[PDB]
Amino acid sequence: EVQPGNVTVLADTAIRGQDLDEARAMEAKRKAEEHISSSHGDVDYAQASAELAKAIAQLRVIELTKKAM
Amino acid sequence: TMAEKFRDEGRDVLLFVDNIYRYTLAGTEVSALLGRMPSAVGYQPTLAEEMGVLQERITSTKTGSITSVQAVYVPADDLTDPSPATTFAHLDATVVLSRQIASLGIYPAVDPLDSTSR
Repeated sequence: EVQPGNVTVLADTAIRGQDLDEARAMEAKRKAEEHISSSHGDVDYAQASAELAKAIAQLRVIELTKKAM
Repeated sequence: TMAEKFRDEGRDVLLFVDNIYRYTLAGTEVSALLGRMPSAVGYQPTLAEEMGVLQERITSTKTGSITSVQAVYVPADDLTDPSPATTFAHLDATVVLSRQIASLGIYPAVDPLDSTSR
């Protein structure tokens, strides 16, 4: 879009067409239908969460300090 | 004794004991003066026998029945102190009240995860 004083190019990130976007849409219809879910890539949150789950297990602190709750 | 009499007369009786813990606390107060080596937490060496020799005669029989409700104080809220621990075995239905519930305003404060019945 070359306006009177400013030309701006609204580029995109990946090749676009119809043969492709339809492939992506079929893949998404496929993933939802097959009930397929992939894992995130956060290898940090995974370790943090695992250490937090293991440290909090069988802790029984509330039965021991008489917190009324 | 007064209860046993009505029992043996053929009747059926209700016996309410207001605090049976004092019966053993009075034994503990006197034990050391009777010259008897102390035991687990200062309790008399004959705690379990003193407690059984009483609670074995408060029972129903073929000639009559006694129905009894007994309050049992547990010192310092420690349900493992020898005195409640040795009393638990002598009751059919045990209802365990707790301060952590009574402090919620929930009365009666029965602790449903510790009460039981034969």
